[PDB]
Amino acid sequence: GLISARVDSHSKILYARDVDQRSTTFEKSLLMGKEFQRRAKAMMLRAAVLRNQIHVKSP
Amino acid sequence: DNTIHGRIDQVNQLLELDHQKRGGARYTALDKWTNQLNSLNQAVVSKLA
Amino acid sequence: SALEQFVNSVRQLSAQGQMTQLCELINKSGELLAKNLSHLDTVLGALDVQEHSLGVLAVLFVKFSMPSVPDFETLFSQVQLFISTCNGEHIRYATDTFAGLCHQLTNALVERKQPLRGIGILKQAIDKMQMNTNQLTSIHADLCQLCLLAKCFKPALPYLDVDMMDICKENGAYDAKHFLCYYYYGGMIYTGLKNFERALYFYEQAITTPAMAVSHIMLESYKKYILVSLILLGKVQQLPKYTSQIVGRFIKPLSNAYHELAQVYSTNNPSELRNLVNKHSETFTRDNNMGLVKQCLSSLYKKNIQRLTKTFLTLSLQDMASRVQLSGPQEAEKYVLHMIEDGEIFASINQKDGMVSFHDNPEKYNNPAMLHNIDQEMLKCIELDERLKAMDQEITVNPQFVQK
Amino acid sequence: EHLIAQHSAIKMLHSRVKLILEYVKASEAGEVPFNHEILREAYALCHCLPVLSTDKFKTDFYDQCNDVGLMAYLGTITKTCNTMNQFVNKFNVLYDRQ
Amino acid sequence: FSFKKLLDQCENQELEAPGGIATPPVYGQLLALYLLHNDMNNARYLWKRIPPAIKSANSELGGIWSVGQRIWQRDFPGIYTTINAHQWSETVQPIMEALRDATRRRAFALVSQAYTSIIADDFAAFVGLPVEEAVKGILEQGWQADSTTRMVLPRKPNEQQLARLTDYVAFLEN
Amino acid sequence: VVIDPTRTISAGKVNLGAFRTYPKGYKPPDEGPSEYQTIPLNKIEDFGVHCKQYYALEVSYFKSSLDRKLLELLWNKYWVNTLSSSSLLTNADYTTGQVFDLSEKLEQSEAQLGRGSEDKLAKATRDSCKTTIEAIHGLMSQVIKDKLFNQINI
Repeated sequence: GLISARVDSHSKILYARDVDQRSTTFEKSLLMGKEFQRRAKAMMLRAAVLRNQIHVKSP
Repeated sequence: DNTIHGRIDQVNQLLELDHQKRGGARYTALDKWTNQLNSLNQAVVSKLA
Repeated sequence: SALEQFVNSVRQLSAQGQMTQLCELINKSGELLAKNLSHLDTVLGALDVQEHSLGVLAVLFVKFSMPSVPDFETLFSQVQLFISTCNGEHIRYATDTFAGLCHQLTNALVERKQPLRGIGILKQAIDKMQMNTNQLTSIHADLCQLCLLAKCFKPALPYLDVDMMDICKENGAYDAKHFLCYYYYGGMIYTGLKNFERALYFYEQAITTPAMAVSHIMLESYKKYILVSLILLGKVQQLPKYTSQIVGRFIKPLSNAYHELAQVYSTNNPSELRNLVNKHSETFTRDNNMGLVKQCLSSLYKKNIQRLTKTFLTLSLQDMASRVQLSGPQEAEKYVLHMIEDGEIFASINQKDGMVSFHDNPEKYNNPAMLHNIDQEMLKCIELDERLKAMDQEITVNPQFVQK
Repeated sequence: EHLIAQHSAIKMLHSRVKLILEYVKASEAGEVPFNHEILREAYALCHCLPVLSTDKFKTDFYDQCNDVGLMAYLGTITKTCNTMNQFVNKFNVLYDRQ
Repeated sequence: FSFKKLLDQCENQELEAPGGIATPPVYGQLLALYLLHNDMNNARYLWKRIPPAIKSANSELGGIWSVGQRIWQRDFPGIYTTINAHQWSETVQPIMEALRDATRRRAFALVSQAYTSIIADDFAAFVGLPVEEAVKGILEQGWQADSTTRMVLPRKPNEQQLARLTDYVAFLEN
Repeated sequence: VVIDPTRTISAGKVNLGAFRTYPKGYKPPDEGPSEYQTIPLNKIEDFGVHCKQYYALEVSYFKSSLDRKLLELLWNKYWVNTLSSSSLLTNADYTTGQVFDLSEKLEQSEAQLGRGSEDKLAKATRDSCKTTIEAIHGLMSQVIKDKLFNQINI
């Protein structure tokens, strides 16, 4: 839900958590780049197999 | 009531007012660009079949 | 002597061009009924190295039973010597008998139960058949099968770390069997070496092969893909959009126990997960993927401990080993220590108070190391785009791509 | 163009610093009357380098470098997506039977 | 340096082989080198493919796999009490000594990076040495310690820049 | 005359255009070079609709003899500002706006790809290339300044 906080069960205190935008955006952008590269490689292989006409026949 | 911009620290019995402003617009724009790039890349890849 | 005529014709055709006629003559077979092929084999290896003899060797091996007398060792040495010293792109003019001979050798080695002599053979039998290092050949499947039957997973890493981009037509043949076998055995090797990030990719590549019938390879590749996804991530990753419709009608109902396991691995309950695991123990051991489901069970506790960092800042060890059901402060402490050592979590342990503090503040992006990482990512993307454009221009200048 | 502008300015700086070094070397070897004010000012100028070698400055500089690097990464990804779309279009036109 | 080349040579010698089977000294050297480099999966698979005849003929492979199992369980006292149980003649002794030093260094780094208050007995068990000299020697390294509670407090420790930018600009503008 | 004081700072060259319109009802005969200009989404319809009713004259600049002498005398003291520019800080809101506009254009291009003027992906790519090239220029200027000044450790 809407609470953005972290509990401390030693002293029993709830601390508000402030998220820095810079690190979060850097992390998400790098993850998106990794996913994009993986998808591009996979579809390059898919294009190769489609061009070469590889498929599974009944026998 | 959004008349005082700050937050209370109960443990130390004080209140801290937000006076520092950072450039979050740049990071919001970068987030939007990243999301749009992700969607566009997925669509372009899915075009080939 | 017809054999003498054939050898003389090979000699004249060699070092003279006329490669189409040479291939036609070598394809003119069936007259090699005589079993004295050894002396005719050992007369022309010196001249024009070894662009020939592939024919005689395949004929020596095709016998399918008791091939080359108690001289099977001599036949094997002949094969390995030919593969090592043949050299040249000459043999590429007949690059289907080469793959056939390699298949026969691999089958013979598997039957003989010594799948380590050939690992060095179908490693030199690849660089002299493929045009470039980014081309998949039918010998990749044989090499993966050999180095998986023998537990030597390191030789295949150079041939698995490459991103295949062209597939050899092999002058006909090259059914989908070799493609599925390579992209499944590579995933199995990576799973054995605990590289799930690429085992998942290989299994997905095997799954998304265009098919219209159910194959035994794709079944026990979907089954392992589910488990590797459950280990690497917390959920079963969604299959690509261009996957064939066959998998959504037969493979999914055939693989049911794994889907129940995935469903149970969505409400975090290690007791229920273990109950399902040992209820379907017969199925999970008949499918032979036992020891991976145990990895899923062990990974559930680590996933729960990692989730504990999204809410808590400092947690008592005894209290923490009551939400993850670890049954012991010492067990929880050892779990946290292992997770910190492996780099999965960012936390510290305090033995005086018996409390684990979660930091989850690794780094700020202001380092030359991060600059170098981003530079490497950009270099990889630039190379990807350059290859895309290079293979696009070939289609552009294609005469068939001028009428439309 | 960008580099040409920067080049012109750096060229002016080089000229000036070289003339100052020559005067200083000529004064040291002995060719012109010994001037104390000019030599003291040259020492003060030489003591002003490096400029701002502090940790806060280094952190700010690396912040800027990494920000521009991420922007370049996103631009490269966009360009690669465009090239990919063109290749997919051409492949679909060529290898499809309609 | 001196071990990476030996590992590569042993790997190549095993791969070539006089028919798949390598000599037991090479098998032992390869297993201990895999243990030294913390390639636990490679060592686990190497032990699995060792022929049972070689296992029965040579008993030192049993002890080497005992060390490997102790490393696999991440049981430092087991590693230290199992390393000092057998020996050979110059074939595995230097590499086992290097393995002991590597285990000591790894234990030190792990204790430093994943602990803020550790009982002195547990720290001695992790490092390997008995309590007295370990508690004596932590202070000279800067680690706080205090008696009557034995709670050690570990402490946590180019002209081509223009070329890359020009390459990026030339690629983007094309 | 239309000026762009923000793009002038961003690109390092003045953005000045001199135009003259056509009489009512006159249809100019083709001859449209139409060099590419990046224009935001909220101002693209007007540019598209009103584009053939005016033409751009060829603009050149001139100066007098005293002006030339004074400028060549002034450069000897004005060369400092080129080496102490730091263009990456003065233009940040502009870059943020450009990124926002580019993201919107990318969304429109993806919508066109999903659906069934021409090839908006190419226009979005050109816009992204322009913005990124400007940013990299701003960074390499600072790299040059650092190499010149911060490394000459006495």
